[PDB]
Amino acid sequence: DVNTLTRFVMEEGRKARGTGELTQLLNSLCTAVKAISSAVRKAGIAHLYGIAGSKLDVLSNDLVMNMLKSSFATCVLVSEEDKHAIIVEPEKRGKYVVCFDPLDGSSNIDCLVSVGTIFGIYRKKSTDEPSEKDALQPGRNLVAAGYALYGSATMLVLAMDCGVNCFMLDPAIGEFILVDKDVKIKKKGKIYSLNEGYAKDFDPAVTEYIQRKKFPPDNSAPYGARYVGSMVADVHRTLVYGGIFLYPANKKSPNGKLRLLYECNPMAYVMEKAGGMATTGKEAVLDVIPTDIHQRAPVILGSPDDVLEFLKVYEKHS
Amino acid sequence: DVNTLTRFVMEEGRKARGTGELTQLLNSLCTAVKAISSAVRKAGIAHLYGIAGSKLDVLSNDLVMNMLKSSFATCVLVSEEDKHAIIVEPEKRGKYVVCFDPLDGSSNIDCLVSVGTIFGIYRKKSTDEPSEKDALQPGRNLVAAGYALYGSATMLVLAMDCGVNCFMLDPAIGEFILVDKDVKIKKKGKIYSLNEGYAKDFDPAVTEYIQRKKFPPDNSAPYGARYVGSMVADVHRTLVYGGIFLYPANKKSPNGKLRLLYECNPMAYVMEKAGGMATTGKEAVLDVIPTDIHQRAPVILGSPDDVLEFLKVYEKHS
Amino acid sequence: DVNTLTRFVMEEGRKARGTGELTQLLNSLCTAVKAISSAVRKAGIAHLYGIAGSKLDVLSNDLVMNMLKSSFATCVLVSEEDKHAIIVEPEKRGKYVVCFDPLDGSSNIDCLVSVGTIFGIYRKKSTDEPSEKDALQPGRNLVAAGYALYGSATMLVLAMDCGVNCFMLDPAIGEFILVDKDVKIKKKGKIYSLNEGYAKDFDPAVTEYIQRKKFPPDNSAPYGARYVGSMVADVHRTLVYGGIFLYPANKKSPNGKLRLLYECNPMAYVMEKAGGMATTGKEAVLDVIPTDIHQRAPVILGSPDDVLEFLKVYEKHS
Amino acid sequence: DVNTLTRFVMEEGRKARGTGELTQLLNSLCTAVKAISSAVRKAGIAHLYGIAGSKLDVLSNDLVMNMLKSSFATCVLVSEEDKHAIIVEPEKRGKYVVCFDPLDGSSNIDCLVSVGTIFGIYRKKSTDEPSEKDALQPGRNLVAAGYALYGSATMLVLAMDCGVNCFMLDPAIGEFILVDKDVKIKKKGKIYSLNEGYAKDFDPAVTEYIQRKKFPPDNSAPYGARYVGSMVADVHRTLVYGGIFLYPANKKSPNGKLRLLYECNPMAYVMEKAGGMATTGKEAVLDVIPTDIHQRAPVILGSPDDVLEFLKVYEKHS
Ligand SMILES: COc1cc(-c2cccc(N)c2)c2oc(NS(=O)(=O)c3cc(Cl)ccc3Cl)nc2c1
Ligand SMILES: COc1cc(-c2cccc(N)c2)c2oc(NS(=O)(=O)c3cc(Cl)ccc3Cl)nc2c1
Ligand SMILES: COc1cc(-c2cccc(N)c2)c2oc(NS(=O)(=O)c3cc(Cl)ccc3Cl)nc2c1
Ligand SMILES: COc1cc(-c2cccc(N)c2)c2oc(NS(=O)(=O)c3cc(Cl)ccc3Cl)nc2c1
Repeated sequence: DVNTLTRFVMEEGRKARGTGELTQLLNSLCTAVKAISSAVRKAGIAHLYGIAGSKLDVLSNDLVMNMLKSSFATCVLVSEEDKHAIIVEPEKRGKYVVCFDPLDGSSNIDCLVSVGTIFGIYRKKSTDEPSEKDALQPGRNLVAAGYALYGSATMLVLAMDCGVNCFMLDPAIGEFILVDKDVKIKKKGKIYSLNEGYAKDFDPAVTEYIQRKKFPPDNSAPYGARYVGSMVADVHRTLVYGGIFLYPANKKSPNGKLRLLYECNPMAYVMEKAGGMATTGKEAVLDVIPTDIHQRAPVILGSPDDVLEFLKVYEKHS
Repeated sequence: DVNTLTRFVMEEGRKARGTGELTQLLNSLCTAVKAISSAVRKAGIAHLYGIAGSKLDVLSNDLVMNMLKSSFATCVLVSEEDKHAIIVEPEKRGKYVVCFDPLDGSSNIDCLVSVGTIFGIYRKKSTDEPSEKDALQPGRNLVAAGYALYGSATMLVLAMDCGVNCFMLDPAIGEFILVDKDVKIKKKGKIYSLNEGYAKDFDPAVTEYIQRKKFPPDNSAPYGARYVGSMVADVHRTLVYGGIFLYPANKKSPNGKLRLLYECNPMAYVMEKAGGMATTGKEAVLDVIPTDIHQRAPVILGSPDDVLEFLKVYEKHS
Repeated sequence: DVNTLTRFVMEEGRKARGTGELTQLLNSLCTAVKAISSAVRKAGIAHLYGIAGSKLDVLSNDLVMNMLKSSFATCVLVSEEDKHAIIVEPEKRGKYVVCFDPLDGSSNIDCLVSVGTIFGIYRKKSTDEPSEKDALQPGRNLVAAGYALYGSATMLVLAMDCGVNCFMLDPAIGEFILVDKDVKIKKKGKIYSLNEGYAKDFDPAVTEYIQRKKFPPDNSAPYGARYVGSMVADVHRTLVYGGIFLYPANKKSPNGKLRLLYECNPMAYVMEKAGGMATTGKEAVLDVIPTDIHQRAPVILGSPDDVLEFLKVYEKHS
Repeated sequence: DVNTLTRFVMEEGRKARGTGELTQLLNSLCTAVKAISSAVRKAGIAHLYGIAGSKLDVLSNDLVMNMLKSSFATCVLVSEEDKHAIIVEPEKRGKYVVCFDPLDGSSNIDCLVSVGTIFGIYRKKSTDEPSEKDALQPGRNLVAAGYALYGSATMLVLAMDCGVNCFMLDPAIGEFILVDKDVKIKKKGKIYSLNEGYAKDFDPAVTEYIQRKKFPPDNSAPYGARYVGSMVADVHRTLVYGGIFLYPANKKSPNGKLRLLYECNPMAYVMEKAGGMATTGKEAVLDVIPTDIHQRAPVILGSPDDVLEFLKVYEKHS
């Protein structure tokens, strides 16, 4: 028997007997993304091109942002869209907190390459007035999360304590359908993805995890150099065919490029529920403690071996 | 002053004062697409998942077929699905042979990695009954070509005499609007793409060109990798932003991969009309003669320069 | 601000500190309706004309149905499309009997006429192995009922205890947005409606009331005879402007021709919760104690003024 | 086989051997009707009511227009929504003049009732610079015409030389599927149609015809009454179910109510062409000589036999 995303959140919701906030949250959440696909595949582009007579990295926010402030179950909402933090209003408050990237893969969409909404639904901790500090928290506290990847199709994977369930998106009616009941990532990939363009800047470490795949020892067989561009786009695929996403340190900074607050943590939290790791290099992406709500971070994620085989190397040159 | 594909391939019709067999290929084909275009976002997935009780790599094949078997401007069509020649019916005879790669990078859709639809439009020469041969012509005689990119959005590219333009699929009115006029790529891009996993079967003419990007000879910023995996998607970015795609020989068979008539042939064309070159290495693509509708070949195309730098590094090992 | 149907259901649900069976309930209906429209508007229509290579009274039903067993809150269901009462299975069963017309207009849909779906939500009172007996209930024992409409656009009105509320269906994302709050109704209207030709069997009041409008005794602006014939559309109209709707008695049966449990029971519970009136002519509809689930009844309704106006005459002929 | 509105006319175009404005004309229109289609089902109603962070007539009029002129097929454009007439710029000219009622059902599109579009097409008559004088022409003079009704579906009924052919919208891909290959109306109909409140301002004739059916002169089945008000919503329903359409003079005045050029003559051409009858009860609708745009008229239409009855009874009260 079937199950719409907007419903299993009702069931589990009952199943736990809380406030209801989280519910509206998800359903708020959900509808926010259905409203971004519409703009994602260029909605009525017809009008803005002259089919009657007489800007995307924005709607995607101007929507979610609103969907939650207005959701009524929020206090402090972060985002790779505002240098400073947004604080819900006295009337529109709720005991939850949200971090997120409204649309990763952004500018790389001119070439219609796949993008998607990423997010972290952490929980507030004190009676102190909510504030940007509320977000400042370690991945693990995460009370739920997941992301929406609008690519070939419009899949939105959800990631709660009860695991992770794949809810495809029949766009013909306007509702998600559960398609991949409670997941878990394969054991060993046979694909490794990391932009290999800045190899010069790659420490020796990385160097060989790429040179022990291309010219593996056990005279096995060479993984793939696949890597699209957007994280949302790769990560996922990696949790399907299995594999490994590498995005480490170099010239720029030791903390690499990628953001911790919203682009990392979330995912790190999905690999870990599907049974995958997520070491930062010296520890776990989900354990690290936040300084600035835009803090940067390095991340390696993928199957158990494609990171234990990894971590193994990384130390050798340490 | 707004315009839709139909109208486009409508207008050019007049200037030419013809017979109506091109404008009805193009049209009748634009339709089969919007369909695959809705069959990919998992149109009505619900219905087949429980909602009321009780395939692409295929559902798509048809759509072009039947839509072409009934255009009447077709004589004999070939596909990445039906082996020998689909020899059109006496009643639906046309003066053009279509060579199409229905759904590209399809088998990698479970992952929602964008995908496209490739297609080359030629014309019969002989007088003799229509068979595989009538479609054994080289992409230099092509009179029409392009493809559709089923990604974050949907864009199709229509190449022919005059030039190249892209149309956007406003999913709210099933129509394709030309978004850019007579587009051309850049001279020397900053991107390279190819499965860098078979680096260990690679042939030198290429093992230099690679070390020739990550570690350029004049301390100038290194380019950037990226290789979505499903061609159509990859090639496209290579267009919009410019750069170089490569899918060379190795040890699979210097036949390499990518299909001639309906994968390489058309892609070279477009490229070649937007100011680029698409070479096999030992000669430009749109020359290489066709023996069997299923002949492969290795192709490197895009921003002319890279293609050139490349074409160069080649000989240094010949 | 901004509201949907699915989150308004949630906000009431919250404020009511309920059990969680209703909110889930109405969420399983909403869904089925949403999946219906796509069919009414001939979704996979051309696919039928083999564009790729190749009965609604039911499907709808089948939907509201199934999705309704699956809402985990039902024990007995009844429709204009299922002879005997349909008893839910042990597991799934839930404290809410529901009745409904899977789609009123079905027949003359060949004119592509405005149609819909009705639904009477009764809470089971007695206590035994769920059987129609409970389905055997009058309109006033209800806690929810109403409808959704198929016409120019898609609207799903929902009236309970709190009030009427209309939710439009955005074809871009698939969700119902609140279009007009606590929908009330004109004390009077200038629009009466009914099957004008059956004046052959018009019991005095009727034929009279008729000529009480066509030619008003007080020289008033003669009413409009807008008869659509297909409940939904008809009814709904009245709510937006006002007037009077009737499907009277005669040689047909001293009891209309519209079943009572799911075609007058709900609709009544709406005309009433909006500020209007409903009647059988002798008595008030909702106050009828239903015998055979498929019993009928004459139904008069619309703005008060007009009803009681008629009603009066009903006595001048008693 | 299959058929799309576009490929129904592109086929017709070939044989025809004409210019191509017509094809471009219709096509451009076809698209114009799709453009509105979405709009009708309140395509973005989610954005206008808040979901982001913050009247239909003119839009539907704006449309058709900016594309008709932009179809390089027009010249003199008449419309129910522009005082006089609009004269295509000198540069975007054509030969065919077009009369269309952008959207009918506008002062009744609150209750959401079925509203559609009707249109006629005359080929320029004067070598004189495009003015209304030009558009002034008899309905017979019509080169083409037809309509599309936004009902349970967005169907299209196109009237041409051939006959009349229908098209139902598949809002998933976006096309007009040929559904009922060329139609004709019944010989006998059993459903009369009209606003019977204007019963006080009816002339004895029109009056008595309602009488012979309200109560047969030969007690065989007593005709059924229907009437949505909306011009298209009915004539159509008439064409599928046999019946008769009346809207003669009354209190307004002995001339009519419905505009000739676009709310009659087209529907007139349609009725006849398919295979029925048309009259003003003063002479064949179309044949009427124009004396100005908004020129109303008395209109009886539908099935021969019934359009025919009315007549013997019309030359009676005379
Ligand atoms: C009908 O849908 C309902 C009913 C109840 C609920 C709770 C207590 C008593 C009663 N009668 C109902 C819910 O509680 C919650 N709590 S929640 O924080 O939103 C939540 C949502 C989910 Cl995805 C998973 C766990 C939790 Cl913790 N959701 C509900 C949804
Ligand atoms: C397939 O697309 C085509 C091909 C030809 C066309 C005309 C002459 C010779 C050849 N080879 C083709 C057309 O001519 C026309 N002429 S037209 O004025 O628009 C037209 C449209 C229609 Cl609805 C019916 C009759 C006529 Cl008259 N449309 C064409 C569309
Ligand atoms: C509806 O608009 C028209 C009118 C005519 C057409 C042709 C001959 C005479 C006249 N009077 C009209 C067309 O011919 C064609 N020929 S065609 O083979 O489809 C074609 C399409 C295109 Cl992209 C470019 C060149 C050619 Cl060759 N299309 C037409 C469209
Ligand atoms: C959105 O998630 C929630 C939370 C709670 C709920 C109820 C009590 C305590 C707490 N903490 C939560 C709900 O109660 C209900 N009750 S209900 O039966 O579904 C309901 C729905 C509606 Cl339209 C109107 C009245 C009622 Cl009676 N729905 C809930 C949904």
